[PDB]
Amino acid sequence: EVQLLESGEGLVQPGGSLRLSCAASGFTFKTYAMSWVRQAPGKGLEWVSAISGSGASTYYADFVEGRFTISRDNSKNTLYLQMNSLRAEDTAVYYCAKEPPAMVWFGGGYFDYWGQGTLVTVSSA
Amino acid sequence: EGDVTVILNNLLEGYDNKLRPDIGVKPTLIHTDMYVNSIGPVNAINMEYTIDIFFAQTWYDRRLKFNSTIKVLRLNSNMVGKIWIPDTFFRNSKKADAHWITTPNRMLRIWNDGRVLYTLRLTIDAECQLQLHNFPMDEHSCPLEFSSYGYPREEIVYQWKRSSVEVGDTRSWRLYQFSFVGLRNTTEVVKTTSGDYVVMSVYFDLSRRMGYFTIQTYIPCTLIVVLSWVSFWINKDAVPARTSLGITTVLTMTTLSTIARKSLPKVSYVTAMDLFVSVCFIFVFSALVEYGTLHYFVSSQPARAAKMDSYARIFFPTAFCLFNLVYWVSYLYL
Amino acid sequence: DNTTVFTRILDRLLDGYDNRLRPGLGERVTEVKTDIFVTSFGPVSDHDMEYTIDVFFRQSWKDERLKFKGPMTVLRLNNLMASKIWTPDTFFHNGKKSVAHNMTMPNKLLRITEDGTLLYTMRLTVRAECPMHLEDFPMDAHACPLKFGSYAYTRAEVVYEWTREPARSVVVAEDGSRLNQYDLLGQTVDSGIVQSSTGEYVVMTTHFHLKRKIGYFVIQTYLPCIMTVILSQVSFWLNRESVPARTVFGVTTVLTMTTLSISARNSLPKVAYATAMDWFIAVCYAFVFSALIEFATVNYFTKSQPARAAKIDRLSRIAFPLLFGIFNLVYWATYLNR
Amino acid sequence: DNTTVFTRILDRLLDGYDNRLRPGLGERVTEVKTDIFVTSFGPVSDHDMEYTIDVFFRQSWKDERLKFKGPMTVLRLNNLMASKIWTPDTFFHNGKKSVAHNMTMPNKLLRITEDGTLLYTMRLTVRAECPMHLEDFPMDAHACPLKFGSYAYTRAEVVYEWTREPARSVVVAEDGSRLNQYDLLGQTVDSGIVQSSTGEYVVMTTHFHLKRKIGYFVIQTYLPCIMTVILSQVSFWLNRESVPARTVFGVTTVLTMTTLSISARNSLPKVAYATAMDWFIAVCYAFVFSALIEFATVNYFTKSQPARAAKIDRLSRIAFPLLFGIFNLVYWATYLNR
Amino acid sequence: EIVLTQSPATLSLSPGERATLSCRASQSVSSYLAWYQQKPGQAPRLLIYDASNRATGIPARFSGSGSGTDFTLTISSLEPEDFAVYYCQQRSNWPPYSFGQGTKLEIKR
Amino acid sequence: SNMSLVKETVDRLLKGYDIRLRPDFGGPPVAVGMNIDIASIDMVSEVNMDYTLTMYFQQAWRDKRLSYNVIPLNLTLDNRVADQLWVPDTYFLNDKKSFVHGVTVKNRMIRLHPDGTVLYGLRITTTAACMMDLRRYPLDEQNCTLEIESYGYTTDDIEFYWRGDDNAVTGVTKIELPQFSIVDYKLITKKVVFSTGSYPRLSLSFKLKRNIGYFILQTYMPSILITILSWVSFWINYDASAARVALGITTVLTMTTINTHLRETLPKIPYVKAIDMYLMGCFVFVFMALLEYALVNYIFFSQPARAAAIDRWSRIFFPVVFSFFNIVYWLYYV
Amino acid sequence: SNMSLVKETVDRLLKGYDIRLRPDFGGPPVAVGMNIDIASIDMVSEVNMDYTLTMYFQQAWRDKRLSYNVIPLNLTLDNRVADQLWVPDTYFLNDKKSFVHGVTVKNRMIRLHPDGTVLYGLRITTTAACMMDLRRYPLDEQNCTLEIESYGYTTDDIEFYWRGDDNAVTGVTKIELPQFSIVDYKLITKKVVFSTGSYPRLSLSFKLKRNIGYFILQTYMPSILITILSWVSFWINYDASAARVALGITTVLTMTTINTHLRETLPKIPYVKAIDMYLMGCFVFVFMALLEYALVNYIFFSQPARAAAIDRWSRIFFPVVFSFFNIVYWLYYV
Ligand SMILES: *[C@@H]1O[C@H](CO)[C@@H](O)[C@H](O)[C@H]1NC(C)=O
Repeated sequence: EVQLLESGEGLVQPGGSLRLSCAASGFTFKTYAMSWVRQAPGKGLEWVSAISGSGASTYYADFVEGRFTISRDNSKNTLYLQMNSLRAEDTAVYYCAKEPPAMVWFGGGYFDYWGQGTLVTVSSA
Repeated sequence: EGDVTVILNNLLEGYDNKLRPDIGVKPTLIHTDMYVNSIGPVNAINMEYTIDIFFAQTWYDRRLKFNSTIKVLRLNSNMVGKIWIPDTFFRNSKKADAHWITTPNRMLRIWNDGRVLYTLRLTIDAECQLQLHNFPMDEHSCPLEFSSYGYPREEIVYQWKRSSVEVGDTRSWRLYQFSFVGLRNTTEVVKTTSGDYVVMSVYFDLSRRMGYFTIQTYIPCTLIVVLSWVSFWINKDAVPARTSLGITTVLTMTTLSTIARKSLPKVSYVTAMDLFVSVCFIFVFSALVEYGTLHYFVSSQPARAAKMDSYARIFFPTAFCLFNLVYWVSYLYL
Repeated sequence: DNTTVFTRILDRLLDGYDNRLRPGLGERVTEVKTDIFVTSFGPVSDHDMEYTIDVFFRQSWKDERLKFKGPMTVLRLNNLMASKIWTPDTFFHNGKKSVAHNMTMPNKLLRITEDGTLLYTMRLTVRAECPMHLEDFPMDAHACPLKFGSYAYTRAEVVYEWTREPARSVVVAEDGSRLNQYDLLGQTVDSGIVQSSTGEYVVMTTHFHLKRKIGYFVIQTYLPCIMTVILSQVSFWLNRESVPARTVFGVTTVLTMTTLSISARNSLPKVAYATAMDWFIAVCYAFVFSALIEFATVNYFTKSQPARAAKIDRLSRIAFPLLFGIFNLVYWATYLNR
Repeated sequence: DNTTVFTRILDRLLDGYDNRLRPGLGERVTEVKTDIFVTSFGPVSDHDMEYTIDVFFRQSWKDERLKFKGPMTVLRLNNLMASKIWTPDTFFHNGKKSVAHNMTMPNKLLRITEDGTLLYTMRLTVRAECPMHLEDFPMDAHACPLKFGSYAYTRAEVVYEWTREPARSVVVAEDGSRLNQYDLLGQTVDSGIVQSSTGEYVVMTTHFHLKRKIGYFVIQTYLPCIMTVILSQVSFWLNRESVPARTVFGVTTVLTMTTLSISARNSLPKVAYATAMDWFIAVCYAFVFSALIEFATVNYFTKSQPARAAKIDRLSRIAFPLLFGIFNLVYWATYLNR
Repeated sequence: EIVLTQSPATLSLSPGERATLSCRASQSVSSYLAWYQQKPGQAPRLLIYDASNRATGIPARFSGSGSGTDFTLTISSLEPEDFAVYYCQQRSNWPPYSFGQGTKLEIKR
Repeated sequence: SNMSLVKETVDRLLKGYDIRLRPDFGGPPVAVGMNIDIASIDMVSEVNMDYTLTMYFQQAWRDKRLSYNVIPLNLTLDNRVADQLWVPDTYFLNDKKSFVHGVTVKNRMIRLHPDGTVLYGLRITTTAACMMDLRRYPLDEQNCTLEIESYGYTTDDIEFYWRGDDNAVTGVTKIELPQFSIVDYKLITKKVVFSTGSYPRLSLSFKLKRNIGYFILQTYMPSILITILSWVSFWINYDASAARVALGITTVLTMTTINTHLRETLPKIPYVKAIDMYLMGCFVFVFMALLEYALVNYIFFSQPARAAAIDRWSRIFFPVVFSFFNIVYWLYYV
Repeated sequence: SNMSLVKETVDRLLKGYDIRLRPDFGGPPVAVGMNIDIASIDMVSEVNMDYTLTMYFQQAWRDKRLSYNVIPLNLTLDNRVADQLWVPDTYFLNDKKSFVHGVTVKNRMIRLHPDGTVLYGLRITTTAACMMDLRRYPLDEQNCTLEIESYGYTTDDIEFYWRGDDNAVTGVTKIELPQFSIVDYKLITKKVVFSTGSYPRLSLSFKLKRNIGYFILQTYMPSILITILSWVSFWINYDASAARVALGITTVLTMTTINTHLRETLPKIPYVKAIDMYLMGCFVFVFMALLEYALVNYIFFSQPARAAAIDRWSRIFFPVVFSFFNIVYWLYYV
């Protein structure tokens, strides 16, 4: 029943921008913390950013020096990630993953479910 | 409003904390743990020893199970008075206290299936009667007993967890004269005017260290008794010299004899230290009385006194050496 | 009608407030900034291996649930209010028996800023454990700590940090020292983690470094013992025919030595092992004993081997002071280099 | 149905009743009738200048707001209502730390008669301060007071008075005496006024008269001192030739007297001036020192004026004993007649 | 910071055998370690969370254990489809989340 | 379910329960029956004239307001429900300071029975005043008591008795005091009178005979042996002035040292006692030995024969008179 | 009636009273006037570095909210109303252990006045820390203070002043300490700043002068007289070697006894003091006298002519040098 559907796929020139959106359905959206995990071609999984289940608090990985920004809308049941000042090193499949609710951290430490992911290629070609 | 707030408000609705879980179905089974922070001073005078522990208890309360997505509620000491809590008490404690600074030092954690974990920090002045024979060569192993105060075996049963009682460093503990050797835990049923109660015990093996006592008592006393022996080797006409030497050794021995028992309760039996000190005092007494007798007999039987001087020279050291040998082998054997 | 505004603000503040839940339950790891002002470093009891300390414990954190807008920027609260909001449940790991002062009223303060930041100050006396290694007594230096942290909240829920640079977050008043047998050299602060069966917890530690004063023990134990040994040796310059004098002298010197040893050990706490003071006592007592037995040998060999008696008297006269001087040099050097 | 009427009386007894106002607040002065039953006169601590006393404290006053007309004549309230009505704020002026016993339940009782008269009995232990003037120790006698009264209500609002003829309002039980040092001779109740910085108050006083037992001090310090003086005398009663004997005799007598005095003082409280026993021990120690100096003079003058040596020996042998005897005669005569 | 290291970098085994994957952390991550399986061409799947608990619907052959800095995932009776890349993920303070480099579990012929 | 049945039963019983009325308010007096389990007896203080004891204090009355028959089980309720029931206002008339232990919870019990019986338990530590007469100390027997009484209710309302008659008090036989031994105890149920009216009363009493071995070894042997030392002087030739004087006066100094250290080590009873009398006797004996030597020394310079005669008769008599004094003292004080 | 009038008045006052708002919450600072009636100063302990005092503590302020005009008389309300009014947060910065007396009821006073003035009295016992400098003990004067500050407010809110100027403290001329004498007391008022903000402070300080007669007759005279006895050995003849050695070393032993017994007679101050200086001076004098005799004994046989002159020179030298030592000591320490 749970369904995370990433979108926003498209080419981007270096230094450009892109807005990924992950539509969620099948569960209460406002109780789960959602995160963005990216996998570069032929590499391992890497965590990008996370947002609280109410949208109040946002956390980003080190490699994203204030370039990305994560957001959500509990009315639309959608998770966003506006990316800016991109680079060729940012190419990867980006997954939205949901984290169970808990009284520790801002949710259990793991991702209970994952999306299928969308390829985001950055190249001027 | 919040999810956890609604869970808590629903849990506490229609809850009677006067009634134990399963008040009329089956006995409440409580698993117990201890983390011994330290074992404080053992004062044999009052027959008690201090111990600081983190005490944990776990049980199942079917009225505290919820059906949220959250798996565990992590709580302060705020709910402890709101839910039912076992009335565990320490049967052999002269006085115990919980800690309240800065905030009550309890912890509560309720699981999805109604399992409850409750932990609190305690300091206990447990009582144990020390059999002070062989002191200072005495070993002790005295307990910490706890049980429910009001629930007999048919309501509450205690059970030790796999690794329940654990000790910390043991290096910083305040055991002055003793040395923690090990611990054991036990279960029993004790009959009382109220009923049969499951009593849980933990034993702590404490071995005294001679140290203080050996130095202060044993060495000075031995050398004081040797002073009379050296007195024997002076002269027969040195009457003031021998008399003064004997009397001052008696005075020194009397001074020593008092502080041996200042570390002991007013027990009315004889300990190893008391036997040693009394034997030394008798040795000094006998040396001086021997000289007195010899000086008296110098006018009666000089031929006999000439033998007696060397006979005492021989006997006194030998008797004291045999006394040391038998004393030390027997007591160290025990 | 200018007080109704504040009373309504305070009344609304707690509206729908659950103090069983930490601030930032679903957003953050609650982060408490701590500071300690030691108003007086109380006495140290080596008998109990503990020390007392009186502090103004200041803990700050953020509570978005208590944001407010009004004429005032900082809002004063009373104990009846502070007992209704969530506060960190800090405890002292090695604490023995702490008292929170409440005369004439509870010595606590709670301030809230418009943005939800709280400052909770508390005046409280702490009796903490001071595990002491008294091997080098009375020349022993101790560094015993004050460790605090949260009960019931693991590092995944509440973490403590020093409000300023750690070294400047623990401040001792200039006239704070209430020590009469020690001297407070300074302190070191640190952070850490303690693993338990219930999880990992943050620990905030502070070590106060102490150095025992020696003058008292010198002037009331060491000098009397040294001078008793000197007397015992003074015995050697008398004449052998003064047998009663030499015997009474030696025996009364031994009696005085036992008196001194009893007094010294009765001063020290009852630790079952040897301290520098015990070593000095035993060696000096041995010197007195050996002088007495040497006199006994001299008296024996008089009337039968007068030449050897005089020879050994001269030899003891020459040797015993040299042995004692060498022992003093070695002992004082080895225990003062440390 | 009797239970119904009793419960209704209890419930209606507190209608419109405010416990913040003393009865007759605007019309009369509240009369409280006090009565003490001393259950045991606890120990008297000389060091702390205090004594302990267990009492059954009874107070009776009239409150019109508690009048009831029911089948019974008097009803015994519970402590919950005892805390709901007004009661006098009696306190002990010289108290140090007292306790209101509450094992197993608060040892209190409140009884209301139809007239509205209340009888409020408490059981409590008072540790009161008793100033000591130990000039005549151990021949001293003291009058330990026990003053009490209202803490807040001045002479114009609350007045205390004994329920019977004052002399027979403070009663001590036949076996209510826990005194080792002292003997309780009798009490002296009184009533007075005290002017504080807040007004004029009624103070109810009671002095317990005490006399210290002397036999222990006699047998423990006076006899040893006198006997040691007699030894200093038999020093003179001895041959002039035996120089080492007389020397050791005198010096060991001095050491014995030092031991006796040091032991004697330990028992005494830490007073600042000289007690009778301090006078006695000082004069005895003086006699011993004087005897040793006399022997020193005799030894100095022997072998050069042996006639003079013998003359002064006989003079001392006659002078010292009678001198000490007359000292004792005057000392005891003056100190055992106060 | 916390750095998860997975050894071996690869693990060649045949069906029906028993596998053991190790994730070792530089500092202690308490019990917060999870294991993920990513079959090539798909999205990851949660296997073990809190270092010991099996996720919902996971066959019982997946077992995990450990705590602190040393963790292990054991597969008993490798089925043919249990050949994929396995990741360990940690939740901590300094890096909020972090993944291991991954261990590729291939068929032995 | 059965849990709900018990809950409704307890809510009904507590509903409209007037805590201000005793069971059988207007009617026959409610009978309260007492059990005491002496957990321990602690320091018996001669100086303060009191002893401390820990006990499980139980009371059992019968309340019909609390009668239930819907279930056969005995309802042990959380101890905090005791604040909603009526319990008797029992109080110990001679306690100095007492408390209920409160770790991990207030150590009290409350149990209901279908026929209305209430079983009310407490764990109490009390310090009770003991009128102690230490004139014969240490050869003394003390009688320490504990009076139990009702503060407000009179004998027409509440009636006290012991449950099990003589088996009401238990655990007395297994107390182990380092300084005493309990030889007997009695249970007394009487009635008394105060300025308010008659009152029920119970009384538990103990008889403590002080152990004498410690006092013998620690006090009597030193004095006797130093007296013997003092005697040894008689067998030294009356020309040994220095020796005899040193021996005698150093025995005097030793006796003073013993007495002083005994003062410091023993309890501070500031009136005269048997131990004080014995020490004074021995001190006076040593003083007599010194005086008789002084007399002999003043004599032999005139009548050496008379000096020898005095020495011989002193040799004979001093031991005999000392032993006779001992026989008289030991017979009188035993 | 009058009682109804007062009751309605008090209800009106206490209805609408926010206990969290100070008088003139936004206005100028509330001025609090403080008296103190010193009742006693119990135990000035030098080992604990503290003193205890009981006092009646009063605070007066004007609260406009509590203003009434329907009646002329002052309202002395039951003390429990003080839990319903705003009272200042006054604390003693240097106290250790303190309490408000609570028998028969909490000893506190709350008196109102028509204009809105409030008088708030408390009876307190405070153990306050007083750092003592004992380098000159027992010839020293201590300076013990009581710092009264506000815990939360600053001078904008609260200002403290002694109500009555220099008569705000009374009863200080009746205190009779067992060992001291209050020579002077003083009142101060100032302001203190912490990391938390400025604060208003008040200070009451005393000056204590220790009493000397006890110390003289206890510790000083015996040491001087033992020194005199040590000198006496100069008078004795050269030949009396046993006499002189016995005298000298007995003086050494008795000086040691005095030192080691004053050890535990005096408070445990583990640093050095003037009494220590004096007793060490006497000890070294006695030691030097015994050394002098030893030198004379050695150097006699070889040259009595010089030995006799040395003995006479010692006879002259020791008294004058000891007098010089006494003079320098007494002037330097007075
Ligand atoms: C501490 O003092 C305050 C102020 O009166 C009081 O409310 C509180 O109950 C006191 N606490 C204790 C434990 O006495």
